[PDB]
Amino acid sequence: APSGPFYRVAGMSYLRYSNICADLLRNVLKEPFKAKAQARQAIHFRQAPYVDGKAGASKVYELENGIPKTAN
Amino acid sequence: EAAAPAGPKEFTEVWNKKAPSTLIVPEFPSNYTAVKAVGEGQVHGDAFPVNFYTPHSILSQAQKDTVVLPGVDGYFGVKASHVPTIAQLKPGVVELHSGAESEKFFVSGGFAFVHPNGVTDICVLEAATLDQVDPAAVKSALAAASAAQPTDEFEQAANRAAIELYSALESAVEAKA
Amino acid sequence: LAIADTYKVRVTFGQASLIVEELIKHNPQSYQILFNKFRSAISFKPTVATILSPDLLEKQLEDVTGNSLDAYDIEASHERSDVLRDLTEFHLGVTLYNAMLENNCS
Amino acid sequence: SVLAASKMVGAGCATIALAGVGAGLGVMFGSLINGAARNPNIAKQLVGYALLGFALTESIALFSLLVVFLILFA
Amino acid sequence: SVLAASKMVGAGCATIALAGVGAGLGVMFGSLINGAARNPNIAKQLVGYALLGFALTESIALFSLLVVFLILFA
Amino acid sequence: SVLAASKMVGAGCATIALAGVGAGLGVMFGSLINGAARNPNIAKQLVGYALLGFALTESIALFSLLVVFLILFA
Amino acid sequence: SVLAASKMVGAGCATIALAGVGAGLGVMFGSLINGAARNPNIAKQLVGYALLGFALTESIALFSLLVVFLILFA
Amino acid sequence: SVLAASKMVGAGCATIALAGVGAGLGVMFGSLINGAARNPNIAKQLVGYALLGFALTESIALFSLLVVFLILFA
Amino acid sequence: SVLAASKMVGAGCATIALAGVGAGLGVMFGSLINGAARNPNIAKQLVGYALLGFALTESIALFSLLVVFLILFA
Amino acid sequence: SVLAASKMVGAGCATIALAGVGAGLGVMFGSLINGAARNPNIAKQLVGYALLGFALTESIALFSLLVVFLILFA
Amino acid sequence: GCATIALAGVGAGLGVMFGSLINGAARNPNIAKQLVGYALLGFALTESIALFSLLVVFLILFA
Amino acid sequence: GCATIALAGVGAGLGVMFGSLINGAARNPNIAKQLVGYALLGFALTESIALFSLLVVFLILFA
Repeated sequence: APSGPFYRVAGMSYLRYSNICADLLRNVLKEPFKAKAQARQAIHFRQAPYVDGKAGASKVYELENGIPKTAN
Repeated sequence: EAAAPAGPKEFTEVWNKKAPSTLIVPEFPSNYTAVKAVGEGQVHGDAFPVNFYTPHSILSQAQKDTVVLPGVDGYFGVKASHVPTIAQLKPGVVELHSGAESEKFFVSGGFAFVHPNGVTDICVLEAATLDQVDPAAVKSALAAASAAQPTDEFEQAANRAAIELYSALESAVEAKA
Repeated sequence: LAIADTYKVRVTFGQASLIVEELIKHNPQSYQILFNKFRSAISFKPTVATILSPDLLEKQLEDVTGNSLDAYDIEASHERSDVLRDLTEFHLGVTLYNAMLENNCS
Repeated sequence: SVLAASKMVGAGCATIALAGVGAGLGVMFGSLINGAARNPNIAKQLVGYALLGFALTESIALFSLLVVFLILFA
Repeated sequence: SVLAASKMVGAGCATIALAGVGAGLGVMFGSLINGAARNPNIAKQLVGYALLGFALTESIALFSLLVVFLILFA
Repeated sequence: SVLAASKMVGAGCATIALAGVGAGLGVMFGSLINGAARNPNIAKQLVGYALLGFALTESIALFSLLVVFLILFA
Repeated sequence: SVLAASKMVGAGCATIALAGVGAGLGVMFGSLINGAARNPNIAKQLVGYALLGFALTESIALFSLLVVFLILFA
Repeated sequence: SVLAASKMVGAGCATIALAGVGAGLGVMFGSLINGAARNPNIAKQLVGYALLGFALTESIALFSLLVVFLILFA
Repeated sequence: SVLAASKMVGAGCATIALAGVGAGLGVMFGSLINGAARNPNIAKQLVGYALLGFALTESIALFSLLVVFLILFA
Repeated sequence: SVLAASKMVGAGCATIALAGVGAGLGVMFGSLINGAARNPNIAKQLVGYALLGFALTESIALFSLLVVFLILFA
Repeated sequence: GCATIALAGVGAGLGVMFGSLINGAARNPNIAKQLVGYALLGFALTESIALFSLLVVFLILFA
Repeated sequence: GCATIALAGVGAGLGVMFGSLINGAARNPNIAKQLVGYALLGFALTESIALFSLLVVFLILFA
C-alpha cells in the first residue's frame, strides 16, 4: 500500500527510521562516550488512551536501548 | 491561494475576541528567532552563516565559507550564495571549512536546509565527530548486519539502514585524511 | 490520550518521537503544542507551537501567488510530497522534545 | 537492370528507421525500470504502460517494414 | 528507366526520418512511466497527455510517409 | 532525365530533417508529462506551453517539407 | 545536365540542419515546461528566455535556408 | 561541369554540420531555462553565460559557413 | 577534373564532424549555466573550466579543419 | 584517377568519427563542470579525472586519424 | 572510409562514461579510485568495439 | 564498409551502461558486486548484437 522511500513503504515511519539510525550510531561510539550516549538514548514514559472521557488501558515503555526495532 | 493569511499577527486579533480578556496572547516560536529566510541580507560576502543543529547540542553556530553535506545522491558542497535547497542527508560525514580549519562530523541522517537569504541549517539527529568513533566495532556490527536476514520487511529496512550507515562509516574511517 | 512518567528519568528525543508516533496514529491537519517557555528563572511565557500536516495544509498555506516553497530546490530521494511527509513529522519531533524540555525546566 | 538493383539499395537505407525505433524502445524500457525502482507497489501498472508504449512504437516499426517490403515487392 | 530507380532510392532515403519519430515516441512513453511512478494518483491523466503527445508526434511519421508515398506513386 | 530523376533523391535527402523534429517533439511531450507529475495544479498552463513549443518546433518540419516541395516541383 | 541535377541533390542534403535545430527546439521547449513546473512565479520570465532561445537558434535554420536558396538560385 | 556539380553536392553535404550546432544551441538555451528556474535572482548573470555559450558555439557555425563559401567560391 | 571533384565532395562530407563538436559545446555550456545556477561563488572557476573544455573540445574542431584542408588543399 | 578520387572521398567519410568523439568530449567537460559545481573542494581532483578522460578519449580520435592518413598517403 | 564512422559511437560512449566518472567521483570522494577501477575496465572493455572496427577497416583494405 | 556502422550504436550504448554502472556504484557500493553482475550481463547482451552486426560484415566479405 504505501508509496515512498524504503523505510516508509515498509510501514516504518520517518522518525523511527532516523532514530534507528541514531541508535545504531550510538551503539558504535567509544566506551568513554558510549556512557554519555546512553544518557540520551533511553525511553521511559507511558501512554493511556481515553475513549470514554475517564477510563483506559496503559502501555509502559521502559526501554534503555532506544527506539523499538521490532514492529509497532 | 493563501486564503488564511495566518501567523503571529493574525492570530492575536482573533484571540482578542474569543479568549477571556485578562489573558495576554501566548508567544510564538517565530518570536524567538532573528535569522529570517526571506529577509534580505546575512551573507556579507564569502562567509555565510551555517547553523549545525542537533537535538542535544549546537555543534556549530559559527560561520564557514563552504559546507560539504552528504546528500542522498551523494556528497554536495554548499558555497556562499547557494541555490535554496531542502536536501535530505544520507548518513555520511559533514565538512565545515572556514579556511585552514576543517572539522568532520559523521552524521546519522536528517535534513539540511539552505535558505534564500543564504543561511544554512544542518539538522541531524546524532552527529558524532570522527575521533569518538572506532574503526573496530564497525566490522563486528556490519558483519552481523550482513548476516541476519529476516523475512520481515520492517527489520529488513532497519537492517538495510544498518548496512548503509556502517558502510559509509567504514569508508569514512578507512579514508581518514 | 494521556502521557505520563515522562520526566521520571529525563526527556530524550526517542521519547518525543514515540509520543509523536502515537500522535500520528491520528492523521490530523494541524498539530498544536501548548507549553511554557523558560525565558528566565522569573518569566515562563506560555506559547503555542503549530505544525501543519504536509499534503493537507502545508502546501496550501504556503501557496502565495504560486508557491513560496518552490524557491527551495528539493533534493530528496522521492518527490516533494514525500519529503514534506517526513519533514513535518521531524518538525513535530523537535517541537515536542523542545516543548517538554522547556516545560520541565520551567 | 538498374531498377531491381536500385530497389535493393533503396531497401537498404529504408530500414534504418528501425535504429531510431530501437533507441526509443530501449529508453522506454529503461524508464520502465526506473519507474519500477521508484515504487514497486505500482509496477503491475507500469508494465501496462510500457507495453502500450511498445505497441504504439511498433506502429512506426511496422511502417518502416511496410516501406522496406513495399520497395522490394512493388 | 532511372526515374523508377531514383524514386526507389529516394523513398528509401526518405523514410529514414521515421527513426527520430521512434526515439521521440520512446522518450515520451518512457516519461509517461516515470511520471506515473512519481505520483500514481494522476495515472489516468498522464495517459491522456501521452496519447495526446503520441497522436501529435506521430503526425511527423505520417508526414514522412506522405513524402515516401509521394515520391513512390506520384 | 537526370534532373527529374535526381529531384527524387533530393527530396529523399531533404525529408530526413523530420527525424530531429520527431525526437524534439518526443522530448517536449515527455517533459510535459514529467512536468504534470511535479504539480498537477499547473497542468493547464503546461499544455498551453507545450502547444506553443509544438507550434514553434513544427515550423522546422514545415521548413523541411517546404524545401521538399520546392525541390520536387520547382 | 549534371549541374542542374546536382543542385537538387545538394539542396536535399542541405536541410539536415533542420534535424538538429528541431531537436534543439524540442529540448529547449521541454525544459521550458520543466522550468515552469518548478516555479510558476517566474512563468512569465522563463517564456521570455525561451522565446529568446528560439529566436537565436532560428538563425541556424536561416543559415541553412540561405544555403539551400544560395544553392537553388545561384 | 563535374567541377560545379561536385561543388553543389559538396556544399550541400557540408552544411549538415549545422545540425549539431542547432542541437547544441537548443541544449544550452534549454539549460538556461531551468537554470533560471533554480534561482531567478542570478538570471542576468545566466543570460550572459547563455549568450557567451551561443556566440562561442556559433564559432562552429561560422566555421561551417566558412567551408561552404570556401568550396562554392574557391 | 574528377580528382578535384572528389576532393570537394570529400571536403563537404568531411566538414560534418563539426556537428559533434557543436553538440558537445552546447552540452558543456549548458552545464556551465547549471553550475552557475547552483552556486555562483564558483562561477569564475566554472567559467575557468568551461573555456578550458571549449579549447580542448575545439581540439577536434581544428583536427577536422586540418583534415578538410588536407583533402581540399593538399 | 579513380583511386586518387576514392582516397579523398574515403577520407571525407572517415573523418565522421571525430563528431562522436567531440560530442563525447563535450559531455565529459560538461560533467566536469557539474562535478565542480557539486563539491568544488574536490575540483582539483576532478580536473585530474577530466584530463585523463581527455587523453583517453582523443586516443579514439588519433585512431581515426591514423586511418584518415593511412588511406590517404598510403 | 565509410567503415570508420563506428568510432564515433565509441567516442560518444567513452565521453559519457568518463563524464560519469566525474559525476561518480564528485558524488562520493571516499571511493574516488574504485570508480576509476571500474572506468578503466569500461574503457578497455567497450574498446573491443573499436578493436573490431579497426579490425574490419584493415580486413577490407589489406585483404 | 557501411555495414560496420552498427558498431557505433553498441559502443554508444555500452558507454552509457558502463557509466551508469559507475554512478550506480557511487550511490551505494555495498551492492557493487551485483551492479557489476548486471553490468557484465548487459555487456554480453549488447555484444550479442555487436556480433550480429559482425556476422553480416563477414557475410558480405566472405560470402
